[PDB]
Amino acid sequence: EINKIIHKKTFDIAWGDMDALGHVNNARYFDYFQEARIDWLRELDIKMTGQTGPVVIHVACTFLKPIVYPATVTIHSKVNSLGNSSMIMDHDLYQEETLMAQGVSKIVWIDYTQNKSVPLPDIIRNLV
Amino acid sequence: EINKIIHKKTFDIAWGDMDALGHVNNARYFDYFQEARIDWLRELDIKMTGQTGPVVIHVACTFLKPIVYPATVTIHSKVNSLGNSSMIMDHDLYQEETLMAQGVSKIVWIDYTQNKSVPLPDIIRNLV
Amino acid sequence: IHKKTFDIAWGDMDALGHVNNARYFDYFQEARIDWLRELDIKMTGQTGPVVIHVACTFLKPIVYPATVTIHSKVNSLGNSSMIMDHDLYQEETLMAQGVSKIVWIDYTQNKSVPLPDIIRNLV
Amino acid sequence: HKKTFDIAWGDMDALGHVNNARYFDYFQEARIDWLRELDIKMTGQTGPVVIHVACTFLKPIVYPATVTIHSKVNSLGNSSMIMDHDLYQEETLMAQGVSKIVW
Ligand SMILES: CC(C)(COP(=O)(O)OP(=O)(O)OC[C@H]1O[C@@H](n2cnc3c(N)ncnc32)[C@H](O)[C@@H]1OP(=O)(O)O)[C@@H](O)C(=O)NCCC(=O)NCCS
Ligand SMILES: CC(C)(COP(=O)(O)OP(=O)(O)OC[C@H]1O[C@@H](n2cnc3c(N)ncnc32)[C@H](O)[C@@H]1OP(=O)(O)O)[C@@H](O)C(=O)NCCC(=O)NCCS
Repeated sequence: EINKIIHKKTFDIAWGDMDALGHVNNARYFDYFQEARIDWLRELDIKMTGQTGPVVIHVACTFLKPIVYPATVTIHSKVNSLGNSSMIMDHDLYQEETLMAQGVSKIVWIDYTQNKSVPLPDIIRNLV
Repeated sequence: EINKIIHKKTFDIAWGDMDALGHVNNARYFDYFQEARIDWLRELDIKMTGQTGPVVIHVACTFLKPIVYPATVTIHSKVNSLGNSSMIMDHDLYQEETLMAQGVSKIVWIDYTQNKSVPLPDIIRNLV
Repeated sequence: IHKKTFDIAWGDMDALGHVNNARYFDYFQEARIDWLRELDIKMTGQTGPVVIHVACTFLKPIVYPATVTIHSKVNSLGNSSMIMDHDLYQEETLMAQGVSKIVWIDYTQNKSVPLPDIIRNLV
Repeated sequence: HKKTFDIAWGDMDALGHVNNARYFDYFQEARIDWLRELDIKMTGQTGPVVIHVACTFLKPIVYPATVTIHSKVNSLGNSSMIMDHDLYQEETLMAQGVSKIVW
């Protein structure tokens, strides 16, 4: 239902993603989480194009082990907390078996033009 | 001394920082916080080069109002709670009088080569 | 005839301790977009510029910290096209030289339009 | 060398296409990968340094897109070399990068 792994994306880190001390910069993690989230929403008939859509209100990451080039990583994604307009999404970042990072993003649905929160769509509601 | 404003960075957003939705992409915020912080460490005569240095162990941001090109934004940074190896830095990012975001970063001091926790610099200790 | 000065971000560097080369194109792009915005040419509108060619010469590597200056000029005016130069100096040293050929087209219509006269005034 | 990959949505700028610098990121990554295959790493004291780089934009790339980069050594100087990265979407050539590299 809700807190199950609903999306798994595997990909490779670019060497230029690393900063001057030789590991992937922290913002790139949020880029990764971004692509995984967007891909899953793509799976769910939810688009960035429409008049109304999701916006990140909060996002966070816990770094347990550093990632160095080259590395093949897997992201396991689950959605946990649904408000009326808000939702929480979790991203687990693995290198091989080893778990490298923890992402948590609070996303809100809004009318982009009117920058006001709008309630959450039914298709995610169906994950109960 | 501690939760006092210890760094203030004012700058203009780059157009290329915006995503396909016509406002600044979320990771770019973490770039901003990262550079403000690094400038402050520079202010404490701390540079990223030495045998010992800061490592982000946690980072988070709350986005209150969207940012569009062009915009002049200010980051106000304070250090709030100090451990032996860890510290937290808070960032308020305003466009003019309005608050766009609030960032929280937990940083740990380590020996980079050995990947081990190391105590906080004394120059950081002076803010108590 | 235009100079944008700024400070290098530490995160612009790659794992080899120098500003990444693509980041230069980000810099030049920002200088160009800035200068066009100053002349009230905006990225928002239905019609706008599209870069068809861009190039950079790397003379000296840039390391954090560095305060750099970009000097942007349009050297050659076509009818629909233009050539713009962005030279990146760190104080007395010239660090990089970028050259971009730019044409104006309609994003919606995917079609050519002649040059504005105000750009002709950058001569 | 042939590197195929997929475009990230965040690679796009506010105009709905891949930002121009990211192409140089792509080319650079293809180069580094080929070097990795030939057991050449930037870690060592000796390595290639790009002195010139250029790109011609022929057709815009929109998300999603599966792109193939074909990279070859074009011209060998004594210290210099020219390297080409042609970026194709399927059969269509989308961009062409040319970089002059020395050691
Ligand atoms: C969304 C936004 C307009 C506020 O909308 P709103 O109409 O005022 O309604 P809310 O503030 O209550 O936001 C909705 C949810 O965000 C949550 N939220 C609000 N403040 C929060 C905070 N400081 N931290 C974490 N979550 C928060 C609320 O719990 C709320 O949950 P709900 O669905 O149960 O009501 C504002 O956050 C915003 O400007 N977002 C833009 C997003 C952005 O800047 N970048 C995203 C990438 S484009
Ligand atoms: C930072 C790091 C080396 C510490 O490793 P560790 O096994 O957690 O060692 P410790 O548990 O002793 O951590 C020590 C400090 O970090 C804190 N900490 C440890 N584990 C934590 C966790 N899971 N979550 C949040 N904080 C944690 C501790 O409170 C402690 O702070 P203190 O000195 O004030 O008491 C490790 O977490 C790591 O590899 N992080 C990613 C490295 C990196 O590249 N960061 C850059 C961002 S990309």
